[PDB]
Amino acid sequence: PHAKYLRECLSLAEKSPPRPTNFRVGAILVSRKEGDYKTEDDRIVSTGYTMELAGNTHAEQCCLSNYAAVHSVPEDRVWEVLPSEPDRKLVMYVTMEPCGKRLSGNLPCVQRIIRTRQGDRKGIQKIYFGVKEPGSEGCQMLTAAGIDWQVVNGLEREILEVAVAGHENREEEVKAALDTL
Ligand SMILES: [Zn+2]
Repeated sequence: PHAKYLRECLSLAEKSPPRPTNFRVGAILVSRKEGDYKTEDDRIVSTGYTMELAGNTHAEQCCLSNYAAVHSVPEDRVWEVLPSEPDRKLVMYVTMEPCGKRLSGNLPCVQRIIRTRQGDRKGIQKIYFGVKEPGSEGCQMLTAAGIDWQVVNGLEREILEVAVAGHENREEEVKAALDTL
């Protein structure tokens, strides 16, 4: 089921405008029953893709921002309105490892994820992703804050090719990232 979710994330990423500099990524926020869950019981809470929303926005950021907007709060307050049911957990699928730093200085996605766990709200408890960030790691920052994560293998070339489609060095870029496997 995790690979199926990442393929849906890939479809979202394909809506991203290809830019010579951005990484085209898709993200899906899922509410899942604790225990031996049936995917049929999964609920899609929100979705996002790179630059879906005005400005220099990441997939995970748009995912949270879309939900925030529907609930009449800014994204930095999305933790207040996300579901926090006793029998369910929030997990986020994203094609690429969430960023731990952004060159622009904007708040990194790992921090947007971590800050969903505030007050009595459980927040996002696990991230599934398909490729590590190509090129302090986001995954280490998630661990340090108690956010679980898991790499879902098998889709690396496809995720990377979509992500760097707008780049001029895109063939060398994918080959380098696949070499790190
Ligand atoms: Zn990011």
